[PDB]
Amino acid sequence: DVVMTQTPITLSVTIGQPASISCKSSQSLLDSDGKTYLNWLLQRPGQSPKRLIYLVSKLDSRVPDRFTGSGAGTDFTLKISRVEAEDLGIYYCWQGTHFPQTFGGGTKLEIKRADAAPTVSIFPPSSEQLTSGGASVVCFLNNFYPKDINVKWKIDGSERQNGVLNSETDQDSKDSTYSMSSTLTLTKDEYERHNTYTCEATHKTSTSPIVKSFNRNE
Amino acid sequence: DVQLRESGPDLVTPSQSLSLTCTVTGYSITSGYSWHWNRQFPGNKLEWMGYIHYSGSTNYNPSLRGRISITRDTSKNQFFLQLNSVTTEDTATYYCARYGGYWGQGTSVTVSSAKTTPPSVYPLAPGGGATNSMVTLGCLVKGYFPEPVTVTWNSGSLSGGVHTFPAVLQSDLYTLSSSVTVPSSTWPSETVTCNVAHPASSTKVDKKIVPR
Repeated sequence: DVVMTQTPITLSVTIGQPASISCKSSQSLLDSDGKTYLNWLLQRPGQSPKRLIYLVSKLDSRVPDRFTGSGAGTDFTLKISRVEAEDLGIYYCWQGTHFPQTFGGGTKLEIKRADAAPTVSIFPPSSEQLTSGGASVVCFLNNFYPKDINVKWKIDGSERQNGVLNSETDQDSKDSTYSMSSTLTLTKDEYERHNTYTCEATHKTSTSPIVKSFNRNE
Repeated sequence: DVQLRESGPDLVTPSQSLSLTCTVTGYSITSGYSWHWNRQFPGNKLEWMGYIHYSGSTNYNPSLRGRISITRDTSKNQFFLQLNSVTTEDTATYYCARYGGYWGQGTSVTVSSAKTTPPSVYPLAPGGGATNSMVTLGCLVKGYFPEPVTVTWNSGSLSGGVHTFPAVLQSDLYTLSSSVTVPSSTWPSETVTCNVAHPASSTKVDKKIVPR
């Protein structure tokens, strides 16, 4: 079926300055009637999708003129003359020419800022949890930028992938940093079999990983 | 005014059928356009499911086999989604919509065998070697269902440096932790309590963060 591919995946923008998104269809979107059925949408965080542009260049009845639809065939571009506060979120391109309808994967819009390293904090399991025979080793990688970051778990210096669960937050509305949790989950019997537990954070601020660990016997 | 409203159970059992209802107002479904159902998955990705034309005619996305029917009720100006043989895959936010850029608010349906389950709340405190003024504490909220929960610190009085990570699934139950960062002149020099709330089970647990 017809595929909608959007570039970039994440666009870093600054309020007031312009911005430009791309969308790419695996087939020509020109229908037999002569019209090209390509829409654009904006999904603000917390609410539904919202139509911006309906036939490649036509602006929706309720949208300000700072949005501009261009293109034809397979290549289309949404362009913003000045990014304002209310434009932040995901942008989806959509084709209605071919059955079935298909949306693009979305382009997230996020505020730009100077890079910032993560403040890595590792946590041993609580004794309360250990009474129930569980052992979760939590690791916060707090307040960093940009989004992309790498965690590595080690146990007695040996790498661990099984039983790790992760979770990135959205961008902060105040300092524009991201944060991410990493959670090795173990049973008490498993946990007591080893001493060292290490959380290792690799980010584009440094080639050196930020290491944080602890030993059960202290 | 073209206005659409979704309505129906937000939780269905994996074997059963997911049935919803779109109550459209300020426009007649019989005189009009195509009337669609769309869903959005966790990944943010949107899938078109199907529609019913004002004539009563239908089309469905082949991705949903023949396990979807979109019926109608012209007497109350409504169209209905019915999705059968549901799974984890079918967990999404479901939207009803009309062809000219009209979307409903959308309801989040989850698909799960899980019973209502209150969270266990565990303290997150360091072990040895805090650097400077600031130190980060937390609260692990493990093994709860369904969503959501609400985490606060000192009954909300701590806002400054507070994250709550999005929930994640872990053997049919949700887990998240909330981080807080404060100067060490304030901890353990005075109380840092986390307050977790899980409305679905009327839970309200505080957990004081003790060192060591």
